[PDB]
Amino acid sequence: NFNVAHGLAWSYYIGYLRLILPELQARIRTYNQHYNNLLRGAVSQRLYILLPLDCGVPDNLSMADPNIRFLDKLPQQSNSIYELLENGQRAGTCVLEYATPLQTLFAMSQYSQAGFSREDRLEQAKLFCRTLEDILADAPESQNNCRLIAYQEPASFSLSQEVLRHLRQEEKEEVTV
Amino acid sequence: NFNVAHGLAWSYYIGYLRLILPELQARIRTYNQHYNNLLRGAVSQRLYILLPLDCGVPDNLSMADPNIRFLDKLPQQRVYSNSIYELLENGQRAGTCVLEYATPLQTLFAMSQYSQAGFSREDRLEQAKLFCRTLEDILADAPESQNNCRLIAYQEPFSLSQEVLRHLRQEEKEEVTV
Ligand SMILES: Nc1nc2c(ncn2[C@@H]2O[C@@H]3COP(=O)(O)O[C@H]4[C@@H](O)[C@H](n5cnc6c(=O)[nH]c(N)nc65)O[C@@H]4COP(=O)(O)O[C@H]3[C@H]2O)c(=O)[nH]1
Ligand SMILES: [Ca+2]
Ligand SMILES: [Ca+2]
Repeated sequence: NFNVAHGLAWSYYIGYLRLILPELQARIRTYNQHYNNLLRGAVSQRLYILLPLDCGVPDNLSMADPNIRFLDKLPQQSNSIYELLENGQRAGTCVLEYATPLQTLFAMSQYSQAGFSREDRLEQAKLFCRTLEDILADAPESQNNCRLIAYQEPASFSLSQEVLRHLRQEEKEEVTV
Repeated sequence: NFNVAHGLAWSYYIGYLRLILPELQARIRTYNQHYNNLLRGAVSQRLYILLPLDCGVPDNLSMADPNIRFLDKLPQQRVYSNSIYELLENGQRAGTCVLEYATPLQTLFAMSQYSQAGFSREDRLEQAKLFCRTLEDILADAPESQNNCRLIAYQEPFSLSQEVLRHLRQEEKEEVTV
């Protein structure tokens, strides 16, 4: 009984993703048309959503990994395009952001009146990802312009490598079928 | 056993109410100085939160009742938008307060119209009441809550102005009574 993640996932979809995802692919499409000659290649058309299961969302992506560098702004019709580095070389680019409702789960774990433990938090974080994936599976503003990147960090970790893996898998899918 | 309302209430508290509420009474007092000098008025001290159980949230308060009349923006001191309204009886100023709908009810209503949710009007109403109860429970133990906010939950069959005025008057009674 009592899972905050249910409502967090539904509200993130209804009050956010549903609104920005269609036309997100249109600002990336437009961007690619306009700027492909400056851009060595293209930006993935999907929004990449980081879901760290520890619920740790920093104010700047590069703080989590120096191999993730801000590249440019996606013009409106806030979203930033990031470059992913391997040995100082650009290995990929994409629109990246953390799933904001994970900050609620973290804030709750530090709020004592909630009776919400770090153990509860991890469990609700996983539940958030599961519920959100289910929602996006049947949504018209499809999964197809959105990808969930859920990861549990150990106790060294490369977030950029984690993202690069999804990018490379996505391109494989695109060209195989 | 699903219960979207649990997350919505915790989310509304954590990501909004606990942020806005600590500074609320100072922003109101500051405004009250000028409101009192200029018009001999006084804005109540608590954030009034409308929780219609039908989850109907207009983009303009007056549309739900023309006796609820927008007066001003409450000045800052993040960037939070709060509106001060005058409440009217027979064209006369009966009261004044910071007033707004609980935004997460819009999520409940949007879900209602989203067929893939399998979320009916019956679920929506049940979840709206749970949202109210859950939010109440949270605010009971919340430090940012003095109380410096008041929940106005109501099922409709109507005067919203009269519903709110009734709370404003009950609040003033308590203030001068104890
Ligand atoms: N990256 C990103 N994520 C976004 C954005 N907008 C919404 N989200 C995400 O979606 C969650 C739910 O948004 P909601 O439906 O508007 O639900 C909101 C809303 O109902 C209410 N709320 C938040 N801010 C305000 C406000 O300034 N005024 C009022 N009246 N309500 C607010 O509190 C609920 C909880 O807010 P959150 O904790 O912030 O949780 C947000 C946030 O995690 C965005 O522009 N960028
Ligand atoms: Ca092919
Ligand atoms: Ca109504």
